Amino acid sequence: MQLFGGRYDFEDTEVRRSNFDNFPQALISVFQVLTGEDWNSVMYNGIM
Amino acid sequence: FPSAVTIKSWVDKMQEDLVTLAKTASGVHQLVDIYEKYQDLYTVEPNNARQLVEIAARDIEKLLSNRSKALVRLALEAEKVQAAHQWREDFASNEVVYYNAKDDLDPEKNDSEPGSQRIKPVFIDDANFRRQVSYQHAAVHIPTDIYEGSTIVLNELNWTSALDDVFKKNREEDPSLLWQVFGSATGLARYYPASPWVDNSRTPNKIDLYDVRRRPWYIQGAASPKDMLILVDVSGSVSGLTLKLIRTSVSEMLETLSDDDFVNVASFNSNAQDVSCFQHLVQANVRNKKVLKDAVNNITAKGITDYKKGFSFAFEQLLNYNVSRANCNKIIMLFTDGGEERAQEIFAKYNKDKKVRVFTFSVGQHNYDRGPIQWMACENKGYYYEIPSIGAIRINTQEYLDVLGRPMVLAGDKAKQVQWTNVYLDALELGLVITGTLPVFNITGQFENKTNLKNQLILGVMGVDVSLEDIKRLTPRFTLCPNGYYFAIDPNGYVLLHPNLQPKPIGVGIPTINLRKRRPNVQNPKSQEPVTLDFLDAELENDIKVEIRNKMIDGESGEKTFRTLVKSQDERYIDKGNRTYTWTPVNGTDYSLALVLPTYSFYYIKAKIEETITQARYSETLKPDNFEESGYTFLAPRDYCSDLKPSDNNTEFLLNFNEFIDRKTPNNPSCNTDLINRVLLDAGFTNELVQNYWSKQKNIKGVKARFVVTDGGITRVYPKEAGENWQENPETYEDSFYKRSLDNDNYVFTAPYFNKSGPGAYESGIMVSKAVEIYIQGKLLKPAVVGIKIDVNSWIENFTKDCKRNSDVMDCVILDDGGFLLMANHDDYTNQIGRFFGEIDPSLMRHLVNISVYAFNKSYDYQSVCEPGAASKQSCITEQTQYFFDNDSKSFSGVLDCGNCSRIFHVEKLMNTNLIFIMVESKGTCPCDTRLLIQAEQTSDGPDPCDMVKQPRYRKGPDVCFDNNVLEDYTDC
Ligand SMILES: *[C@@H]1O[C@H](CO)[C@@H](O[C@@H]2O[C@H](CO)[C@@H](O)[C@H](O[C@@H]3O[C@H](CO)[C@@H](O)[C@H](O)[C@H]3NC(C)=O)[C@H]2NC(C)=O)[C@H](O)[C@H]1NC(C)=O
Ligand SMILES: *[C@@H]1O[C@H](CO)[C@@H](O[C@@H]2O[C@H](CO)[C@@H](O[C@@H]3O[C@H](CO)[C@@H](O)[C@H](O)[C@@H]3O)[C@H](O)[C@H]2NC(C)=O)[C@H](O)[C@H]1NC(C)=O
Ligand SMILES: *[C@@H]1O[C@H](CO)[C@@H](O[C@@H]2O[C@H](CO)[C@@H](O[C@@H]3O[C@H](CO)[C@@H](O)[C@H](O)[C@@H]3O)[C@H](O)[C@H]2NC(C)=O)[C@H](O)[C@H]1NC(C)=O
Ligand SMILES: *[C@@H]1O[C@H](CO)[C@@H](O[C@@H]2O[C@H](CO)[C@@H](O)[C@H](O)[C@H]2NC(C)=O)[C@H](O)[C@H]1NC(C)=O
Ligand SMILES: *[C@@H]1O[C@H](CO)[C@@H](O[C@@H]2O[C@H](CO)[C@@H](O)[C@H](O)[C@H]2NC(C)=O)[C@H](O)[C@H]1NC(C)=O
Ligand SMILES: *[C@@H]1O[C@H](CO)[C@@H](O)[C@H](O)[C@H]1NC(C)=O
Ligand SMILES: *[C@@H]1O[C@H](CO)[C@@H](O)[C@H](O)[C@H]1NC(C)=O
Ligand SMILES: *[C@@H]1O[C@H](CO)[C@@H](O)[C@H](O)[C@H]1NC(C)=O
Ligand SMILES: [Ca+2]
Repeated sequence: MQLFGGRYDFEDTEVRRSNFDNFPQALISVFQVLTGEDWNSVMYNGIM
Repeated sequence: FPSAVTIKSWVDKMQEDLVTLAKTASGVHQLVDIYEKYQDLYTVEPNNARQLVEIAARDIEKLLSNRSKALVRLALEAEKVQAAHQWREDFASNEVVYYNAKDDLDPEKNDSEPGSQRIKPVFIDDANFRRQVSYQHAAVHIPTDIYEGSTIVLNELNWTSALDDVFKKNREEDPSLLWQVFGSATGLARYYPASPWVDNSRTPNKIDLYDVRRRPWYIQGAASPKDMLILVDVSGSVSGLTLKLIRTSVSEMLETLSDDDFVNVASFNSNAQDVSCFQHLVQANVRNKKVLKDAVNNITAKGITDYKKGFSFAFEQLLNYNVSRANCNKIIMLFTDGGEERAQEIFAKYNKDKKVRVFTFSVGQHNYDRGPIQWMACENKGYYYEIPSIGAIRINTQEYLDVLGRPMVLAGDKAKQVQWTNVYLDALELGLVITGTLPVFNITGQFENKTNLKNQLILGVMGVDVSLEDIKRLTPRFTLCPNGYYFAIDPNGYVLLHPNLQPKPIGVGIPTINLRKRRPNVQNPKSQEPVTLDFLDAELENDIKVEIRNKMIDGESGEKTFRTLVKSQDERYIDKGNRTYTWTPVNGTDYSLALVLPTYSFYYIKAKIEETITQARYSETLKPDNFEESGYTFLAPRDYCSDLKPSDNNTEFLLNFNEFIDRKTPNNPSCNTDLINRVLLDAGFTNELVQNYWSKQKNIKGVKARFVVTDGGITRVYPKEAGENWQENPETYEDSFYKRSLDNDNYVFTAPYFNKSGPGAYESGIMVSKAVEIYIQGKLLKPAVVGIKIDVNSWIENFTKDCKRNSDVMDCVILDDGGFLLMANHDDYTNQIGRFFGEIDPSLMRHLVNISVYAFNKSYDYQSVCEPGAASKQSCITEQTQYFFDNDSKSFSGVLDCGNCSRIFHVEKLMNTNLIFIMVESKGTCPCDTRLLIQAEQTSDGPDPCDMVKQPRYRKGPDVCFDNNVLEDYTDC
């Protein structure tokens, strides 16, 4: 939330649903990385 | 350097030489003599330009009242017809049969969607429509993203099908009527007669994105004019996908706006700035909107959201009352994503009585709260619209006219007034046209006042085109000379009818398209703007014309006579022409119509020839096998009779013209006698010249070709070898030199063009022209313009014999008014002949203007094309310079200095002609440039708008504004 919340304001039209904007959603995003499932796509959004 | 008397005496022997060559070889005094020798083949009638204007003002009244009656009946039927519609939903059981435009007409297709059944129509080809058409039914346009077969759409094609009987009753009564169309609230449009749409959906690869609701004609009759004010939320939360969406909605929202509508655009993030340079509500014409659509784009989101400073700034903007304003519907629309504050306090005072209407738009996919925004919309009798997507922008930024139309549909019959649109290009490629609109209202159960839930919307709008080629048939210019014309005007200053007005759209800015970002097959929008050229932009502006222009916006009558300068047909000359204007109002409408005449055009020739042999004898004069003793004759494509058509291949036309008089006597019971007759009389007058005068002197030495461009279209170049090089328009009322010869009382020289293609230099030569000038009973007439193409080689020999060929001491040149180079001493200059003299030695030309020898006026041509700049053609503005003598003084001596050198130039003007002779020391002795002073259509982007609108042109708005009915529902958002 401190690193990536409010920061995924891309002027694309694609949806980046595993983000850090709320605490429930941020929570959903961390558990996704812990399973390993598509964790690099979350990391690609945080680098951009 | 020779003295001023030596140049004086040496000009006078070579302006006496050119004029004697032109007075003798052309035959000015001979053609004057034979117009006066006869006196009785014709009579001389007056142009009563009080009377002519009054007569014209009434054919446009009756034309536009006849259109109006048709519009009223269609509206009545539509209202009555839909009040008896039952709203069925079983459409696979009972098919709706209609012909759908933009569908393959191939019989073997057979798609057969459920609910609907198509028509294969038969499609005769037509005139007054330049496309194949069917007169048995009306076509239907469904927009592309709208599905047809929806119950909402299927039920229009049911009830709207009773219009084809009233459609037919309008054209039976009036054959000349153009498109008749009903634009539905549903987005479905039906027009008669049926023809295939110009863009099919998927059979080519360009796809139409045309919506009836979006259309300007539909919009003006949808609702009343309006002062809007777009607020843009620029807080930090918006940045992202949502910010991207807003910039495209506002541009989209504007498309909706019209000239009668005023609009500004503000933006807030804890302070409200205004997006551009304007600060008040501006006219939202093509230009102003272009400024706002160019400042909406550069916005960056940053900062705290404040709806209190955003609506304070909005209300203050709404209350200016010093500026020119629409003063009708006052509404403010805010684009934003989510709001935590309802700003209850700002609305209490600023709009305690709800005079203003507030529309709130929530855009993008986001989680911000929408309850406060919805509340604002509900409180203010506005509406709420979401936009998540780009495909959602187009139907929500046009949909607010359903709200603004409400207090019009509660006005009853008082709201059913025909309004006529600005000229614009027709959807179907007809040409420039104006549409008269009327709104249809949804009346169901009126007898008893049973519902009214959705009875506060319009069913749609009904329109009927007038083509501008139909109005130009009520304003005949043939009796009047090429100089005379009729100009039509809005109460907005735009010109309904003008010689200068053109089909190409009026352009704004310098066009810049990026080739690195345009895909090879996606098909962007082309254009939709109206062609709003203004009267002070169709003609050179004066102060004594802004008086005339304002005086006939506020519906007055009058005349005016003054000296002003006419821009030439080609854009190279300016000639001081003493004109008279005369205006009157078209009493049915808000148009006022005027008429320009040049004193001396107050009398015309009517042909009074009726004898059997005399009309016969003059008619074989224009036979193309008989050009060996007559001269390569031409003929202007007038609409002589209805049957023989203007063809643009002139040998084609003159055969079909001259076949027509042999196969039938010129009495011709469906064809105007005077126009053909005058031509016949004229051809017996440009014959007796070519027989009894020009064929005596078969070769003059320096004379190349000899013409008589006359009134009656018949131009006669004298050898057929010369007539191949005659590159003029064969219509005599479109020739540039014809019109410059009439203004002047002296021989006129026309400079040949520089570069280009075709032979226009040594081969044809520089031409002199001169209007014929006769007096009948003390009444001035100018019937014709004689002339000569000169031989440039011979002229040089006379000129050579203190200037010598390949001279290095000093060079001398002859320049006609406008500064073009005709004759040059050096031989590196006479290769570049007909070129603007400020491009071959720009230092001298610059000085000449300073001495007061030359004057000029830069103007803007708002209808021209140019190549794009990197940042096939678009429309753009060009600035155009013309040059003209402003000082009557004959001679001008002096010296110009560049820095470290002097050059002593001597200038003398030849008497009796526009030509000027200048002697100066060789350019090579002082190596000087300044910069190259060039005279061309030069792409530019002026005038700057932000300075026009601080002192706008006078204007008059619509008298009736419908808004704020007390019994409006104001409960649906
Ligand atoms: C360049 O200068 C020459 C000589 O002035 C000029 O000449 C033609 O010159 C001859 C020389 O006498 C003229 O005779 C000739 O004019 C005609 O004949 C008599 C002369 O009095 C008169 O009827 C008329 O002047 C004229 N009419 C005729 C013969 O039909 C004169 N004209 C021509 C073209 O032969 C050139 O025109 C000068 N160069 C140009 C054309 O600028
Ligand atoms: C909208 O579509 C409906 C469905 O096609 C049209 O209703 C149809 O109207 C015609 C003439 O008004 C009816 O024909 C009549 O049929 C009766 C027998 O049912 C016969 O006695 C009459 O002499 C005449 O032939 C037709 O039946 C009727 N269909 C239904 C289902 O009622 C309607 O006319 C269309 N609306 C418009 C404005 O065109
Ligand atoms: C002109 O106004 C009338 C009402 O003043 C509009 O008619 C109304 O159209 C609605 C369309 O939603 C009809 O409601 C529908 O009812 C059917 C039952 O037949 C139901 O299945 C639908 O879910 C929907 O509720 C309604 O019947 C009808 N009202 C009346 C009084 O007839 C009409 O649409 C307006 N004209 C146009 C061209 O839109
Ligand atoms: C336009 O309508 C006006 C009236 O609104 C006409 O002005 C009338 O002109 C007639 C003679 O032509 C006078 O007898 C009347 O007195 C005038 N009206 C008034 C109220 O004074 C005008 O002639 C019409 N012009 C055209 C071109 O139709
Ligand atoms: C068009 O050119 C004429 C030149 O003949 C300009 O008229 C002169 O304008 C100056 C100021 O620029 C005045 O001092 C003179 O009194 C004017 N003379 C005449 C004869 O009118 C005219 O201003 C030019 N028009 C534009 C728009 O620049
Ligand atoms: C107007 O309508 C009448 C009646 O149909 C007709 O005689 C007249 O020619 C029409 N005028 C124009 C300009 O169409
Ligand atoms: C303009 O009017 C004056 C005064 O009537 C007249 O002398 C002059 O000839 C007119 N202008 C032209 C170019 O004829
Ligand atoms: C004439 O030239 C002088 C010196 O270059 C300049 O000051 C003046 O402005 C010029 N006159 C006009 C009418 O521009
Ligand atoms: Ca996994």
